[PDB]
Amino acid sequence: ASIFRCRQCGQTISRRDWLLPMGGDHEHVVFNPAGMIFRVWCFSLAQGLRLIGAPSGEFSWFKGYDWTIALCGQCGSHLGWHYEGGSQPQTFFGLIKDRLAEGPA
Ligand SMILES: O=C1CC[C@H](N2C(=O)c3ccccc3C2=O)C(=O)N1
Ligand SMILES: [Zn+2]
Repeated sequence: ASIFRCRQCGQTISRRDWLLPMGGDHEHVVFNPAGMIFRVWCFSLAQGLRLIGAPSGEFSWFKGYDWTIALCGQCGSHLGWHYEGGSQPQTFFGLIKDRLAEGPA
């Protein structure tokens, strides 16, 4: 139980070791404007994604941060968001926990 892969395809995405307490917890439960609930795990680092477009501050769940959609770079599944433009840290990834699979390295 050390690496996180895309649930839909198996692409390598992140690692347990890279979880990031933001505001004291790596886990944040949030809703978007369409009411969808997301159980977001914050990671300092991730790979295997494709970050789409340019950042936006609109509706940001994390104060001082702008976001880009993060798709699985292999299959296109929406795995979460990349956050930037903030402070301590400047950047991080917020990934949707139930869209990843955890397993051995
Ligand atoms: O921090 C974030 C990331 C993006 C997220 N978001 C969405 O999930 C979404 C769906 C549809 C229209 C607009 C949005 C939006 O801003 C959101 O609500 N906040
Ligand atoms: Zn995938």
